This record gives sequence, structure tokens and C-alpha cells, in this order.
Amino acid sequence: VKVIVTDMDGTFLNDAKTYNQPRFMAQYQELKKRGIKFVVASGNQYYQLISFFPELKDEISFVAENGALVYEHGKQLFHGELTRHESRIVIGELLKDKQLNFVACGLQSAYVSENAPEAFVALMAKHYHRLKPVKDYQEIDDVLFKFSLNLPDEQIPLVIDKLHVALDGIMKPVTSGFGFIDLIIPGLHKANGISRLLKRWDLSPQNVVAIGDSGNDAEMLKMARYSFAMGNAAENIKQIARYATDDNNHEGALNVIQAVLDNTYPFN
Ligand SMILES: [Mg+2]
Repeated sequence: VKVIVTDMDGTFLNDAKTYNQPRFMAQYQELKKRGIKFVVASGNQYYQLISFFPELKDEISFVAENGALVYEHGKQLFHGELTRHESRIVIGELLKDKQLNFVACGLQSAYVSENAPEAFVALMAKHYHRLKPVKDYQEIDDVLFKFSLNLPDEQIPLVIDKLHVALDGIMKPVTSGFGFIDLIIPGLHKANGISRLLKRWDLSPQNVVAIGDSGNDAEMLKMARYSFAMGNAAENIKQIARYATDDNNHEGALNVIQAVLDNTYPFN
């Protein structure tokens, strides 16, 4: 074990969006001491992610925007991007649904129509700390690499079919991790993001512990030697992961970490 990667919503975070800081801080100290790395792999924005680790932000690494942005020890390592035409197309397609609310996620900030329901903005504000109102999604001066849709992830099968033809796979629908849908560049998932750090560190999946609970954690869990499904994880995630742990309201993620430090089952 050389790397521990964790999801946030429904994983490392309890339902109230908090975690045992004193406990994780002591653990992290032991992980650092042992040379084991800590990575947060999440669909959330880099800026909201670091808000949860204000004291460790420059030490640990992040795989943000579901794989679109990767920071290694404080430095930006990679970021995907849609071509100007690809984004115009996706945005044009989304705007055809004059009932749909969505967020355009960029390298510098996320963006949302200034004509979006107050309730939608508040929810998105909890996943994107840099959220700017705009008049025209087409006039955004930033590189874009992901979208977040105001639609329950329950409708994913439907979104796949609708966008299959309309976008021909310019982007694929996956769960945001907090009940909604994210449109990502195919291939730019958490596993792909984590792979960039492993290459950088010269480590392999064989040394990776990964913890998750929803659909967007699929390839991350399948990739890792030590894959953990949260007690509250979805069915297909529980199946994919080799191991299990308590739910997010009972420090499931931290128990996996503990097991690593004390060498309890799978580590022994
Ligand atoms: Mg989650």
C-alpha cells in the first residue's frame, strides 16, 4: 500500500458533509510518516475540495471535476478541455431544453446562468465554491471541461440515449455523487486522473487503496488492488469493490485507513 484514494460525498463525508478532523489528522500524520500518499478523487470542483482540507491542501493530491483536473502536492498537473466547437455543440444541445438548469465547469471557475432557480444555485454552490453567473454560456472566456446537470442521476439511462445521438459521445453522463448528473469527457474519469499521479510517482494500482460509493467511482474501484465500497454504496459499486466498510455516517472511509495502519483485514 503506497496510495489511499477517497471519494467525498457519501464516502469520506457523512450526510452533514463533515468528517472527524482530529482522527483523520492523526492518521494522516502516520500515513505521511510511512510514505503513503493521500488522494481525494471527486467530481466536485478543485476549489470546494480544498475547502475541506485547509490545513493539508498543499501536501495531499486531488483528482477534481470527476477526473478533469489534477493537482499534485499543490501544483496543477493536468486539465482536460473541450475544443471551442465541442463546447459550443454541447451547450447548444443543453440549451435546447429551455427547462434545464446546468453548470458549465471551467479551469478558473464554474459558471451558471444568471437566470437559474435560487434553489439550484445554492445546491451547486455547495459543490463549486467558484460559481459565477453569466448571461451567455457561449461567451465564457475560460477553458471548459465538464458540466453538471440539474437532473436526478436516476434519469442517467435516459440521458445516455438522448445525448448518444445529439453529442455522439462528445461527453458521457455519469453521476455527480450528490444525486445529480455530470457530463464528462469520455475517458476523463477518476481512474484516469489517479493514473496520472501514479505515473508521476512511479507507483502502480497494485499499491492503491480506493474508497467509493457511487457510479462515478466505478473505474477507480475496478482499477485499485484494494477497492472499498461504503456501507451506503450503490449496489453495482458494492459488487465491483472487493471489500466493504461501514457507511459514511460511521467513518467508513477512516476505518479503511485505520485498517491500513494497523494491518487488519484486507491489509495482512
Ligand atoms: Mg460519493
